Amino acid sequence: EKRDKTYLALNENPFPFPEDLVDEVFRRLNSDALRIYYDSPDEELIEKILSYLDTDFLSKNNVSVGNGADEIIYVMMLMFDRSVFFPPTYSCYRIFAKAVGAKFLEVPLTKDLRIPEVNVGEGDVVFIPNPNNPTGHVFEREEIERILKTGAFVALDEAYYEFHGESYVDFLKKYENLAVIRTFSKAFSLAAQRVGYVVASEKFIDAYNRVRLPFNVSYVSQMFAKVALDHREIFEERTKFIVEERERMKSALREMGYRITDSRGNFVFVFMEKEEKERLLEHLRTKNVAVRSFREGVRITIGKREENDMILRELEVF
Amino acid sequence: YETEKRDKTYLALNENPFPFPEDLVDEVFRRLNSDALRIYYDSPDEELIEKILSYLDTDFLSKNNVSVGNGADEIIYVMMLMFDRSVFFPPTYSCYRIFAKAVGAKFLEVPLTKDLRIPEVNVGEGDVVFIPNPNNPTGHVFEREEIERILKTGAFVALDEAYYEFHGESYVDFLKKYENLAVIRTFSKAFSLAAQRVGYVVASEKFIDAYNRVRLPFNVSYVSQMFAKVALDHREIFEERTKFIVEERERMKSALREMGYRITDSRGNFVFVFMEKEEKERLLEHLRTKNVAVRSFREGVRITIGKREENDMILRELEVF
Repeated sequence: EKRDKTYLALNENPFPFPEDLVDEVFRRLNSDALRIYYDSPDEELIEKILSYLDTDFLSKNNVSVGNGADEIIYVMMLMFDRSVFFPPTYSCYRIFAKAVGAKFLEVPLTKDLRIPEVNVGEGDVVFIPNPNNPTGHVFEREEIERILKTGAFVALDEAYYEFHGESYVDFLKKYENLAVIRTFSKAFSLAAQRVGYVVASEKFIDAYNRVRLPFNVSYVSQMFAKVALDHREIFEERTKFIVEERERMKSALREMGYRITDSRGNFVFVFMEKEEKERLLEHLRTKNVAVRSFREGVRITIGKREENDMILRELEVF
Repeated sequence: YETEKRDKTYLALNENPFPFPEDLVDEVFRRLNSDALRIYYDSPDEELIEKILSYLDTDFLSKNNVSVGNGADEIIYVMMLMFDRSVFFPPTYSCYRIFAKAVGAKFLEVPLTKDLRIPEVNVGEGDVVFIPNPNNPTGHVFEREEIERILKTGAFVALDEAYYEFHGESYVDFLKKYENLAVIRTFSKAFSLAAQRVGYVVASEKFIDAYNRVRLPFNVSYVSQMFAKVALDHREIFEERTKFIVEERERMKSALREMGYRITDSRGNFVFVFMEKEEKERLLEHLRTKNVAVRSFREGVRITIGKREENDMILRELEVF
């Protein structure tokens, strides 16, 4: 419960799915297909995905799909002896591994938000959300190779790719124990239609395809992803801003005297308080505002310009 | 890719013979709020699960005894993740063994009697016995006492009612006495909505409680629920398609019996015809010859009920044998 319009606690894109494309979806959907068991990754869908990644080596067999980016996570943890992530990370990593009955190990990130040091090992799968959530910061070239080199299978959660220039999807030219997970939930405003895709070695995809549900991505959902991909410039325009807006109020918070993460996502992270923030959380609530409460600060999602200025205003009267 | 078999006449996946009501498609997109797509729509819809109850038509069931999944499959899937051991009896739904392995759960397969009866297996609490009913692929129906038996052992019963619409009854009114039971349904067969993956679980508030704690939070898409919702608000249309199919079935069974074939009392949207291998295969290559696909099983073939003209065709072929 509770969403009284001004909600910035789930990294949801502020803009609704373009009405235009909504009309192009079923002006393309056959009412006769709805009755059969529609091919999970659509042969067309993958092709358009390949173009999106715009690489010169991967093919059809290096890409698969999942009911939201969540399913890829959920299933991977089922196919590895142990899942290891580094808090502060995606709160679900913990929830999922606990529901799957999987073996996991949480190792706190360094005070500098650097990757910790611990075991390694083939048979393990370590999740590295990059840019990280909720901090939003980015991991350096080396830190990822560090784990890759241990033999352990790394799972790069690049859900916030769009809001950050590059993605290490080129490590697939040199590593087989890697996988790049992504989604349309944030940059394409399709969070409601659950559509995610992973990218790895051919050995992993079918290995993956054998564990995931046979038909996990609906016919209609699959259309939205294709439609959205053929009008990506539209969304690549919505991003330019979210970034301009983000990196704008970041300077605004640094001004108000707040300590923030060098977030590179569709959100900003205001640090450290707790009973100061558990306080401002009470302040924002009487203002219908809603951010994401964490340990070591709160994470706020970049909404519309009015919502953005909102945050700053209410954040200075504190 | 397993479904690479899509021929002019496909009756191998128990799919519905007609496309989703055209008009009804324009209604799901009529009440489709564009601003919802950008958000994480609530797992089950308050309205959706409101409708289901309506459908379920009962007095004891409440918004808490029901839940949804990405198609009946995910319900089975997560279920094998909750219990220590799953127990099913072949011939049964093929994905029970596939998912059990995939997920990595401990299973036990115990063959049904020669009379399609559930044998006595000392199962008990901690185990989850899957019992599709009507069964797949025989399509036969198990008796009250047959299920209530296992139920009294302590074991959990996953009564898969994926073919309820084609069979009058349902053991939903069992939750009144038992809690170690859960009924599973789907919109894929009766509502030509198999491409939108939507299913629902009916069980004790304590079970739904757990389940929801194991399934992905946002497993059913906004539009998917939308399709299920409008579909339910016009069930009438579908009730008719179901009427047709069962009639088209019983008709098909009688024609087959007369032809001297050994069939089952299928109460689903398909017919099962036993065939002694070396004669069965001739039939397959003969059908694959006439561009016809039917699911092949150990004891015979499962023929899905299609459009009037398709069924008539099937009857014509099985006659020349």
